[PDB]
Amino acid sequence: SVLTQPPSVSAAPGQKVTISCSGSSSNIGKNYVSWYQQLPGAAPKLLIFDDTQRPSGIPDRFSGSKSGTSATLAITGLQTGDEADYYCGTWDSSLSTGQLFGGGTKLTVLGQPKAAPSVTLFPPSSEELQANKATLVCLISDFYPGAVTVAWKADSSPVKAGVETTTPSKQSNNKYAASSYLSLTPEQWKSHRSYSCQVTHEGSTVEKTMAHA
Amino acid sequence: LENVIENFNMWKNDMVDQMHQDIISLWDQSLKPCVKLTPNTSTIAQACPKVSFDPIPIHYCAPAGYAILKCNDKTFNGIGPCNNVSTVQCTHGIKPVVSTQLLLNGSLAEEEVVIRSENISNNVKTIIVHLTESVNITCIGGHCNINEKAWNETLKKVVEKLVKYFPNKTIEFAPPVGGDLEITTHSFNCGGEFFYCNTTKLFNSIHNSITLPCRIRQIINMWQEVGRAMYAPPSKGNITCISDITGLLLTRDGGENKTENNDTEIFRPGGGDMKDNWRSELYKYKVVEI
Amino acid sequence: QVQVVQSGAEVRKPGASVKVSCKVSGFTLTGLSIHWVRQAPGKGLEWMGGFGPEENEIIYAQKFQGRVSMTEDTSTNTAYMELSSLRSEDTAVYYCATGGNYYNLWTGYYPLAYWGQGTLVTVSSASTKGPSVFPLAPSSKSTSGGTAALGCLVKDYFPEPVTVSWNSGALTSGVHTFPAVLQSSGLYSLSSVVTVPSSSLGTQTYICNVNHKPSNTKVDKKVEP
Amino acid sequence: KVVLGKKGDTVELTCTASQKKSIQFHWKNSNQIKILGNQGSFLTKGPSKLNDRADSRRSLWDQGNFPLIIKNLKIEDSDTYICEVEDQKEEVQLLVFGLTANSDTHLLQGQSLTLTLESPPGSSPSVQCRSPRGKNIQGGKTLSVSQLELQDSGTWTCTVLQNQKKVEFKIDIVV
Ligand SMILES: *[C@@H]1O[C@H](CO)[C@@H](O)[C@H](O)[C@H]1NC(C)=O
Ligand SMILES: *[C@@H]1O[C@H](CO)[C@@H](O)[C@H](O)[C@H]1NC(C)=O
Ligand SMILES: *[C@@H]1O[C@H](CO)[C@@H](O)[C@H](O)[C@H]1NC(C)=O
Ligand SMILES: *[C@H]1O[C@H](CO)[C@@H](O)[C@H](O)[C@H]1NC(C)=O
Repeated sequence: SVLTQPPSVSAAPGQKVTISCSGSSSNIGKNYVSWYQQLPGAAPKLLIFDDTQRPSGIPDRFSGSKSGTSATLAITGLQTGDEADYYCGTWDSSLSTGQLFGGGTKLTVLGQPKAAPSVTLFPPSSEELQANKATLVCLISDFYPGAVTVAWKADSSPVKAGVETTTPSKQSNNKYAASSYLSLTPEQWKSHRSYSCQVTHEGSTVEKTMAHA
Repeated sequence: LENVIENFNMWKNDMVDQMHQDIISLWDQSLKPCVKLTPNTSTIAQACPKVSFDPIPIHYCAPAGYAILKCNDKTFNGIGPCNNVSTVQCTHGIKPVVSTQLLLNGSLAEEEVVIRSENISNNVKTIIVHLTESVNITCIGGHCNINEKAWNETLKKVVEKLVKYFPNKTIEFAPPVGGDLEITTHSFNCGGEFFYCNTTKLFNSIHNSITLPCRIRQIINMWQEVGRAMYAPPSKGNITCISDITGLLLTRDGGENKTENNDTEIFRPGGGDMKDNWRSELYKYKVVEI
Repeated sequence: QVQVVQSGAEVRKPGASVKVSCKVSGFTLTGLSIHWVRQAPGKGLEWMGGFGPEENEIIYAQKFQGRVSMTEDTSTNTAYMELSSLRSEDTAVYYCATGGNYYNLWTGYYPLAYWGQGTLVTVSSASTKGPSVFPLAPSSKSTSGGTAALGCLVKDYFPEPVTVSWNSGALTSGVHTFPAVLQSSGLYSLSSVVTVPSSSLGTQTYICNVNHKPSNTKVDKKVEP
Repeated sequence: KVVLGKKGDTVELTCTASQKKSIQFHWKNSNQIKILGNQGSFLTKGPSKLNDRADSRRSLWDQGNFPLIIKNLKIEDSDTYICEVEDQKEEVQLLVFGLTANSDTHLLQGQSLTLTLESPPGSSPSVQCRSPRGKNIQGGKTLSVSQLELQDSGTWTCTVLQNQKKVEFKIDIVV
């Protein structure tokens, strides 16, 4: 009852790239596949419909194919402009279920040389302890490609509780920065030797440790 | 009204095409969909008349100088040389119901139960099954009631009849394998509401060797032309239909071999060619001059 | 021209219905025309319902079956959708979808050709609450290159649009304010962070301003190393 | 009368009536087993193995065109099929062939490529493939390049020939 496509894709500004979505004879083999392009924070647009048919105003760089129980989206001459997220749609016959969407993929084109994250971590405010809440603020800044992942650790012992994170962001200099927050009552803040925020960027990790003591 | 011998072919009766047309017009005037979508797409949105059709009967009478003939023999298969013939000024009152897998508020064959096809042996063709003893269908939306009791006796007449066309054979009532919802289920018109029954449930019987779950739907395909017609929604909470059944439309698989070594024939309901409903009432009637 | 317009963005208490309009210009909506799709923040497309190969239904996916009603009036040429009995997960962006300039006798087959701007619904426990502001003191951690970071932590507030300025707009360089993060409290939280030269810090003082329309409160707070 | 359809693809068989008029028509496979037929306006699926992914185009019927479409094609689906209209028998032979690579992806040098052709029960299969390069190697039943190259990446095309018709499978390559 569900379609799968990859969660991520990337390419150079000259280069060709493809995104492939696969399902079941119950959805796709039977029915048409149409594709949707979604730009930064904009409503999704129909990039492709009826397997291979491109609507007006799409350029010829875009193409589609369908075979077996999977369908493929194709891109050429990829542009800085083409960055966006693409979703594959198929109407489905089985059970009730109706129209179905794959999760979709986020496609990114690299406009930059790889950039390391710069990390500075901040301590709970005096005023804030005073108000009986303590928030550690982690700033992850000046890095590219945008995707980044973070985690928080006390005495290098994982805490998965009490963590919220902002997804990567554009920044005034066209590099991505993002923020991670950890909160606990000063009851906790006071007791451990130290707290640490760490950033994994592209297979590699740069880390900062802050201690109450 | 003397004895003479002529051939009547219900399958090629020129009037049914007319009568089928007359029904299409009666419909344009009476139940006008708010929306017709047709193949660009030609479409018009209008405010609907909301006037129900409550089956007014129609007479196609012979025009000027043309006679309507009736066939005398008590039981007549669809294509046959008819031994005895009368002549009539008008076709009789006809109640036109647009129906599938069931024929409604109709005419009953008097002595024997008769099956008519352009070819019966034809592996392909719709089968009329004109019936001797009738049954009652009452529905409320909700559920539909067909007597449990009526079916076991009727099993008998059929078990008695079919074998005689197809001897040394085993018979299946099975639901329709594929196709549209109107064909799949029993399409019919009561009070400006269009009804489907998953009657897939009703024929579940096999041979010799009960409540229907109806749906009320406001968007419907047209029998009239190819496409969808949309009709506006319902003002009253509860609706009453009493109908009486005089007949069936049927098809069976064949399959022509493949060491299935099947004893069997599977007959499934059928319908959707409107002209066949028109045909079961009109088969006796013929139009000629001199 | 062809257009789709969705009604203004709206806020709801769990358990209350929400109803969202669509107006379409450039064609007459067939009545089989419209599908409602909504996107969670941070998440992919989820299809709520629309018309199907079963005729009586304009059909809704299972999660939404108890609660949701979809409509098109062929005459006013607009479509309305209600989702009732609201959940925490339901905040998402609801999109109105339409097919057209296509032959849809098939009706089963049209593409989702025109898309609306999107309309937003967020469902929450909270009622309007002002922001509370604490300062991030430039840290030991903050200066390399003679430059360091300091900022404001904007904490625990509702009705989401909150805004940031430093020196009431006098200082606009090397200033970045983060996307907001929504707390388990049911309250959104925001931090605005700017990095500055060390030489600047003894001599220069900084004020960040937080403005919040819903809250209808404004705070300016100075962050002292 | 023969046409060929690629595996997994969608293929259409054509039926023609005498005047551009709707006619009740119906469809059959090599055994006289029913796929799709119509009643006036409405459509129905026969109890054949095929019934779903058996569908025809509605718009056409007023002209008198009553096609049969088999989609998500399978090898076993190759059959001789017969459409009946206004007492006429029209027939078409349909064969399904499929090409496949030895494994899913990312093949690198000295490593070898095998293409195999699955042909439906009882049929002749010969293969021509032009390399992205264009060196043409005529495998016939399977095609193998014993050791792989740089030249070889990119998309190249094979041709299968039956009943004097050719069908194209092209295989994309990563080396
Ligand atoms: C049905 O078609 C004709 C109609 O009379 C009949 O002669 C024939 O026996 C049947 N078809 C066959 C030979 O299977
Ligand atoms: C059959 O008789 C009932 C009596 O109330 C009537 O309402 C109904 O219209 C009839 N069925 C049809 C639709 O011919
Ligand atoms: C309803 O009818 C369809 C027709 O084939 C059948 O597959 C299904 O089992 C039926 N289900 C119910 C509700 O009995
Ligand atoms: C349907 O009408 C019945 C009487 O026949 C009435 O008792 C009931 O209120 C009805 N539905 C409603 C709630 O209007």
